[PDB]
Amino acid sequence: SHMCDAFVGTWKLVSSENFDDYMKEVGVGFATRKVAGMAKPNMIISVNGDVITIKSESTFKNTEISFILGQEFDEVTADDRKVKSTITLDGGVLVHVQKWDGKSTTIKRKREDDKLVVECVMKGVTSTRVYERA
Ligand SMILES: Cn1c(-c2ccccc2)c([C@H]2CC[C@@H](C(=O)O)CC2)c2ccccc21
Repeated sequence: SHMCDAFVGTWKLVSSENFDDYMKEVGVGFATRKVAGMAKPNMIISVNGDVITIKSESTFKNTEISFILGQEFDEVTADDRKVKSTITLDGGVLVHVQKWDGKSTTIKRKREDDKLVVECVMKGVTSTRVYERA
């Protein structure tokens, strides 16, 4: 269906701003924050029919999620939270909401020029992570 054509590919992290503070707000502990904050992951996005797969590969952790838009799934996050996740496409932005322990955080993925921009928001704390094509 050409769903998510502009997101598909292999992307590498180039910059990460306010990410330690975002992780602190989420509740991530000191040692995980330091090591995860140092990671320079490769994000690999693929689509096969209705199923979207997002992989993240780095020295910190290798993760993989597969999902259908709008259809909740149970995720173990890279920081070891057990969350209920829903990913939707809203006006061309991939919107990932994670719910756990009466808390919520939203991770948005946007295509801007030749970049993929990731915005993570927890209450009033935002972090921006910019990816380029690998
Ligand atoms: C540890 N860590 C990572 C992370 C950090 C490094 C490697 C893997 C996961 C993320 C996300 C992963 C999705 C997205 C991204 O892929 O950049 C934005 C950050 C994240 C979000 C909340 C808390 C801790 C978190």
